[PDB]
Amino acid sequence: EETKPGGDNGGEIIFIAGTDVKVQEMKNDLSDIHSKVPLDDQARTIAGNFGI
Amino acid sequence: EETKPGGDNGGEIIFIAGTDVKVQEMKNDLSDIHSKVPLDDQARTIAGNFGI
Amino acid sequence: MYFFSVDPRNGASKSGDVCGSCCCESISARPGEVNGVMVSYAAWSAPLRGHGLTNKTTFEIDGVSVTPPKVSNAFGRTKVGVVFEGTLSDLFPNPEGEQVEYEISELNGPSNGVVELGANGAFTYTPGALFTGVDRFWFSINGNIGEYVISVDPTTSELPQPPFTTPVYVPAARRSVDPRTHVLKFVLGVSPAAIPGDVYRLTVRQVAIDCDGNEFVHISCYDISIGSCG
Amino acid sequence: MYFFSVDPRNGASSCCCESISARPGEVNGVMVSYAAWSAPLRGHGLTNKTTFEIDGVSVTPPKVSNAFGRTKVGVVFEGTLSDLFPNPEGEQVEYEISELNGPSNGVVELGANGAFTYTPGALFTGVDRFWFSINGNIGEYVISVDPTTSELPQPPFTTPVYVPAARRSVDPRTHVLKFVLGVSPAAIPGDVYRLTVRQVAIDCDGNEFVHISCYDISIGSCG
Amino acid sequence: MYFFSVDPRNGASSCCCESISARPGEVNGVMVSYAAWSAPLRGHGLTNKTTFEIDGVSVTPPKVSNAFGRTKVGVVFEGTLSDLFPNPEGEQVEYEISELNGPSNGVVELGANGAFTYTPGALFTGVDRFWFSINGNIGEYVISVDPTTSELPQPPFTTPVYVPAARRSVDPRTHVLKFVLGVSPAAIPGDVYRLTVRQVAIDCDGNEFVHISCYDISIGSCG
Amino acid sequence: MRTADRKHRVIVCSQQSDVDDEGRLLITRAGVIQGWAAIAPVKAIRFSQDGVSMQKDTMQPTHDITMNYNPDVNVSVSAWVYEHRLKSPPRWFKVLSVVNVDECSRYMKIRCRLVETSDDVTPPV
Amino acid sequence: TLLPLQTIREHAKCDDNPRVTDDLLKLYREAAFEAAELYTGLSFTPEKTIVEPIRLKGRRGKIILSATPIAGRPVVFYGGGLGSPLELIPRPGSNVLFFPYGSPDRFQTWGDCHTCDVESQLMATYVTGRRCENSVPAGIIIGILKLIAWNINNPGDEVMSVRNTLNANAQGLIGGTNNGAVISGAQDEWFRYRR
Amino acid sequence: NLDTLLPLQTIREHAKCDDNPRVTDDLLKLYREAAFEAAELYTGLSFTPEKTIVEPIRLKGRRGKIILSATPIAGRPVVFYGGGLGSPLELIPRPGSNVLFFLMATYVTGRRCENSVPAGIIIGILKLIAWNINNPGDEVMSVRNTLNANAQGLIGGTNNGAVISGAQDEWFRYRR
Amino acid sequence: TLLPLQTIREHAKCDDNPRVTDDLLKLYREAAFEAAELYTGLSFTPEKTIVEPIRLKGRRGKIILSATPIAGRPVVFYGGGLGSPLELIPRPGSNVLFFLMATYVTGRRCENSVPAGIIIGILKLIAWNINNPGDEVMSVRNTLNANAQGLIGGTNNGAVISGAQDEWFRYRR
Amino acid sequence: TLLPLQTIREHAKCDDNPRVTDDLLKLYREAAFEAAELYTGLSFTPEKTIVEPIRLKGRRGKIILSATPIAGRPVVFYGGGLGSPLELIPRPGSNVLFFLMATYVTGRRCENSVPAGIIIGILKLIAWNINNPGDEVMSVRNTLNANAQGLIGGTNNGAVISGAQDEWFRYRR
Repeated sequence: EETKPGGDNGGEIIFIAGTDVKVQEMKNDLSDIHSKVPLDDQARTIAGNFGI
Repeated sequence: EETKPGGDNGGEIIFIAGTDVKVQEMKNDLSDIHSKVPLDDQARTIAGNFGI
Repeated sequence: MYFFSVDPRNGASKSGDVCGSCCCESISARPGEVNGVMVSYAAWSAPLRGHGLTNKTTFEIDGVSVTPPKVSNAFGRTKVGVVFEGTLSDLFPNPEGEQVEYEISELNGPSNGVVELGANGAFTYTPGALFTGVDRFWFSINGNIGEYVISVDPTTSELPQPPFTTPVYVPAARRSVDPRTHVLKFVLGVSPAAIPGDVYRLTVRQVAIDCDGNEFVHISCYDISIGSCG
Repeated sequence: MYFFSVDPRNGASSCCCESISARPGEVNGVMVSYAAWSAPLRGHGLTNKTTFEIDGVSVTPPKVSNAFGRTKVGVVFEGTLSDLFPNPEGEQVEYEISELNGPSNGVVELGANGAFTYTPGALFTGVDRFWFSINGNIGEYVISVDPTTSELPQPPFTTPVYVPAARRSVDPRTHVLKFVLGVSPAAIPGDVYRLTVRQVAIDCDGNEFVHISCYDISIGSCG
Repeated sequence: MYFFSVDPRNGASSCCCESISARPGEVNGVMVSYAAWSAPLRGHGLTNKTTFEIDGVSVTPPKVSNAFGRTKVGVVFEGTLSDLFPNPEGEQVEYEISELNGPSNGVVELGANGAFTYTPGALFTGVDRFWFSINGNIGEYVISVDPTTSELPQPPFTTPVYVPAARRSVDPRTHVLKFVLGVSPAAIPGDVYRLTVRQVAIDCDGNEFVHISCYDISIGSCG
Repeated sequence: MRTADRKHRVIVCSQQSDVDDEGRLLITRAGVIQGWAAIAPVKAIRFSQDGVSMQKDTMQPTHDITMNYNPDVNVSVSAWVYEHRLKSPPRWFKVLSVVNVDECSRYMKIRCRLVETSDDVTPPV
Repeated sequence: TLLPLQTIREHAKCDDNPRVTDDLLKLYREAAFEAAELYTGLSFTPEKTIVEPIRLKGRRGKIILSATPIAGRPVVFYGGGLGSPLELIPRPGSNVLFFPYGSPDRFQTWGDCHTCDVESQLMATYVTGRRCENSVPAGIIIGILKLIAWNINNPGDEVMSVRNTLNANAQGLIGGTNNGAVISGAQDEWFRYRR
Repeated sequence: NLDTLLPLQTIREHAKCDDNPRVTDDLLKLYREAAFEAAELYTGLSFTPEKTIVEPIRLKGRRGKIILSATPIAGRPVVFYGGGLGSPLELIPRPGSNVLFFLMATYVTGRRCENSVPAGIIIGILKLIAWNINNPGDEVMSVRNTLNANAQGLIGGTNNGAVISGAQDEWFRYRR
Repeated sequence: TLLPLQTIREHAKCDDNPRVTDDLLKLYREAAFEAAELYTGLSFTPEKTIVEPIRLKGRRGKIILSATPIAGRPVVFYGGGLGSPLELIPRPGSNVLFFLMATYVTGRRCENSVPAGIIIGILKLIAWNINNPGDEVMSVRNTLNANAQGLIGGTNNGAVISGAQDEWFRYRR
Repeated sequence: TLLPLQTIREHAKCDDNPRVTDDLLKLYREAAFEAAELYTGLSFTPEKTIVEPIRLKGRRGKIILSATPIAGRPVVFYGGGLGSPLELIPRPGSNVLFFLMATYVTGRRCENSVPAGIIIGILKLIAWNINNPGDEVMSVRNTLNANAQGLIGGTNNGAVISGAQDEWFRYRR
């Protein structure tokens, strides 16, 4: 925890003596929450029906 | 849970001391629910028949 | 509040949930309490498609164990506003020789007056001013509880004689029925003079009605057990 | 607390009555479980209509007699204790008053020769007792303080072995009878009394089922 | 603060009454949640028609008696403290005025031998109490100062365990009953009292649904 | 042995003898220990239709019984083992020797012999 | 009366070679009847009463009763913007119901500085249990008998472990399924009466 | 009623327990009437088949899927009616196939008649009752062996008390 | 009253060996009831009262109680911007509530409980600890091994290799 | 007073056969008791008091106490731009607080009421040590992959390859 921007040893390596700790980086894509493709199509339909 | 936007520790790491928990990130594509390819063809067909 | 699902009269599924010991359902009551009981005729009247239930319920109370009371009850009479005096020593004919611990419970005292317990079976009932009606209070002569009823007359002629409310009773008109969901509700009152240990039997005759106006009658019973401490 | 399981009246599994030991002065409790007899009679369990009777089979009549006194409220009471012990042989009368069984609402100061003065409790009316021991033999002296108006009635000179008037109880849920067994301090060791219980159950429709049993109360000392 | 969830009387879920511990001198508060019983009885909720009663199942009557006095405003009051403790035996008397239960609008110059004087506060009219202690026996001495015209009434000599006149409140929105339970500084440890509560409900039309429960107050020292 | 092998209810008995006044002897067998134990046979049995086993050497053990050790009890040369069953006749075992299993002081291994098995044996007092 | 002790013994071979006595046999039966008919979906634990504040869950108001009332007794709801109490009859088997979005009243208290007028939360009362019904369809009795047979000779000091996964667990650990009634053959005989 | 179509002597002679007093008649009866059903609901063909079954058929698709639950015995003209069908169309079905394509229909089902009982009971129920009488669920087993160490988790996933014998497999082959 | 010493000694078949006295058996019986209400959470703890400040959680104020006060006794809150106290009756079984100090009471030991489901796992756990200490890590059917690579592991640990842990899961969620 | 030697000789099955003298068992018991204290975090020696300057961490001042005071004693802060000292009632079980010197009380174990846990696992740890002088290898395998250097594996540790770890884990958060 003590490596965040504005920390004691930020940006330095983490050294662990024994007991291999296991880190896995979570993706958290979150770039298709609104489902871009099946959203603009409905926008187009309820717009074209109004004649725009 | 308490890492959502607006929690105690949002964006900070999760430390688990033993008993390895197993997360797997679901895709939830949901970007082809209306089947854009076999939808616009029918839109074109029911349009071309009307002469437009 | 008690709840009971009545048997549907289908020739099956009459076990439901029953640890069989008797026929009539069980109801536990404590002397002095006034509760409300619910019964759901949905299982029996819904297949009989018609106008649902009607407000023609009929109750009856009969005791299978009485253990007659020790102290008798009594009646008192006096006009409006005038102080009443009475004796409480004749109401306990005792077989053995023993003192008489007269007591007046503050929970079952009068409602429109006050009572001053004397030294030996005497009490003063000063009815509330500008009040006319009937009023009671429940004494306790050495553990045996009884009621003493007093009627204050509006100085014109007299008032009638009330019927000395029973140990267990169902009020005159405090029931109702919702034909939209087939549920009957009523009140179950137990006077403070009931003896713990006795058991009374309550029979309910509920009658439905068809689409045209004929009758579908239904009979069931319950065993109310007067037990102390709930 | 004594716990007796009654016989199930099924026609299957020294004396007849069970044994109950007692010590003069104790007020114990006895529990009886009628489950083995009233459970097959599926109904509404037990009812509060029990009935007791006490009768002796070996009494050893007492050497000392009892006495009854009377006085009003606030007024000091005086009495003697010499005509209470008719001695067959000629010996001395060593009077005594046990502090375990003294009075309850007063105090007693024993004289030099069978004399006592019971100053009643200030502002108290009713009845009081205390137990003397004339040469080992124990008897009771009852005093009734009257509330100065007319009089008070006469108490019944409590027996060696007794059952309280209204302290019995039954639990229809678990078929258990509870009653108390008190023994007077005047009970002589070695005596044997007999208690007979008539407990009545009830069927589902209100009829009656009667059951009778007996217990032999053996009055001993040191438990 | 105590809390009791009462049984809802549905034929469903050692002694009968619940347990309430108390310490001599305390004034505590109790909460009861009638929600489980009155919520199915859909009406206008609860009504402020609760009734209390205190009974004693173990008293150990008090050794020292209480007393009462009177004096005019501004005027000093003297009195005795020896004729209130009738002692059975002959021994010494160590009178003491407990500082924690002294007067509230004056001071008391406790003499050496059951004597004292009470100077009421300047320009004060009302009642004032203080709890003496003779050989460990605790009793109250009530003094009512008069506003020099005629008199004030005679207070009722507060009981060992009591519920105040009007400090109760019932929330009909959450079906919760609250009251105060004050225990006199004259309560004797080991005694047991019994408080019965009769709470009345109401329907939509204006009828009553009564409900009764009990509690066993056990006055114990050191909480 | 897993504690589920002990599936027999036994009564370890010590016998006392006293002379009958008419001229006989009488052996009284009283229980001292009762618990869960496991038996295992190591030799066949000749039955002799009254129950009594017809073993000739009368010193070769036929059954081996394992029980929980107990350091204060001293299983003698005059100890018996009364084993009772549910719908079979009880058994009278006479001990011949003990084994302190691996000297771990956890289980006793008692080499015993089957004396008799019939519905008319004298239970211990 | 439903499962005889002699039948249990004759199934589990405890006959003239008697293991732990009838007291533990009847305790094992009382626990096998809280394991079976609690696994398949039935229920027990007679009359009991629960007062419970209910919390709004969902836009249309899913309400999860944390004690699954009996089958049809009206659970009464009150408080929480609800001026007058209302009953709700639940569906048997599950505890998920719906708060009727049609509201009967809203007794709000706009304006207050002693409580800052936030809310008194929604509360409810109900009962759970059953009078008495215990049922054991012939065919689901074999799993109960097998569980008893297993628990007679598996007291809990002997190591038994069947593997569920094939690779490993995570660490140098001996797999694991050590439950009972599954290494006993009861789960796969009660599955036939499970949806 | 489970007594005339499979006598207890048959079980005792198959499982060779005629001299076992530890298996009483009531225990063997419980096993027998728990077995018949054990597999009967599973895929027990339709043991006790003869039974007039009603069915609220629900239409699907253009070809009118009228898929059934238990085909009439062979070609019994099941009467079709109700659910928008006045005329009681007694149409003879396809033997052995319930998913038909033309609502309500009642039909006497079951090739019981002359006590059909072809295979599945005769083999599977005997094998399973034998397994249940001589193999209670208390210890895991192995192939023709009492236990294999294997130094890891036991393989006793099914061989504990499940249907390992060819009983359920004959049930398979008859459902087929 | 929950576990009589006669049942455990007759279940574990350990009554004729003085190596297991009543005191050591009591320490065992206390170790199987503190782990039954801690893996399944039925609170076999007596009445305790916790004074505990609550800290805000989120925009709508999640409040998690660190000691789960009974089922429905109203926990009172005060301080931290709250000018006047207010009560709150929590979830039975869980402590996740929604909106600084707080005060509440925890603790069972009342009209006793623990149905047959838990007692089986409890007796199974004690049957383990009496004759399976931390030495001689075992293998199949309580045997040993000579595995050239290593050993099998996780065998001599309690309540997991036998009974309780999976005999208690039926009361979880 | 927490654990008598008689409990060791009765649980570890060495009452009849000693297998070890008494002072070595005393050294063993101290070893097993000095191992659980620092593995679980919970302090020990009847109470303690630590004076500890706290260092700011974060923009809102996340402050973790290196000794997790008991449950509710107000910790005092002073110095380092903090003009006037002020109290702070901390989290029980955790030490993460939010806002330089500090002084407070430690020693969760003020009384002697270690409920059931640490006693049992230590009994398992001792039973492991009584017969394990370090002569046999007694190593158990770890995660599947055989180490590339090709040893016999790792994790051959007292109080770890026994039940101790699985025992006092229901307290470690």
